[PDB]
Amino acid sequence: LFGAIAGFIEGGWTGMVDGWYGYHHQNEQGSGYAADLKSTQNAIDKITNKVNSVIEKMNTQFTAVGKEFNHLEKRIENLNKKVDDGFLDIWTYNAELLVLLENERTLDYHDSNVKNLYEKVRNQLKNNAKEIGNGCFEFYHKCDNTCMESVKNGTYDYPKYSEEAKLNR
Amino acid sequence: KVRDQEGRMNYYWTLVEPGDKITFEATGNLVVPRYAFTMERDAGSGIIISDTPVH
Repeated sequence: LFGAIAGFIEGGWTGMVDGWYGYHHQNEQGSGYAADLKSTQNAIDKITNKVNSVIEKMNTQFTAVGKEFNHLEKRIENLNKKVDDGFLDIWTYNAELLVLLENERTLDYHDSNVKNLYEKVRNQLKNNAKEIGNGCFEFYHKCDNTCMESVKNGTYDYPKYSEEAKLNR
Repeated sequence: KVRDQEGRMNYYWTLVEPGDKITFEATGNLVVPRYAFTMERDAGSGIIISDTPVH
């Protein structure tokens, strides 16, 4: 558990439907939600592969479970009952435990993605912005739409607003 | 008495391979075949005891 979902970001966004993780920006030109295309796409692909691995790895053969035994073969019938119940027990335990573990893995995967996104933005901004606590950064300079889409792409330009941020600090 | 029958009738079955022959000898008490079933068998399956309709 990496302390993001329910951690330092205590809420989710319902107006954000284009992705799973992303940004909410407020500048002079406006405010809005935008998804992180790369992280969302990677997460979608990984979860799709996960579901397909859980489902399709199960191989089956043509089986005819169920046999008929007359009264003088109560031992073979009991053996068949034993075979059936053992398989049922094994498969029940395996299915329940696999789902229980895999749900954990998925939730921590999402938490990790949110935390990593936050870390990336933070290491891009350095001291040109400040961390207010709820997952937001207040810019010491003026970041317009171009600067914001630069942040949401990995192409921030710290030695372009370094002087303005130093003056406003 | 079962079905108002004091006597009984045992029923036997056999599978004859291609090229083989089946011989019946009898002084009495024999219910002879009238129809035989030429069959070629699959891998295997089951029997379902249900009242569900067939579609």
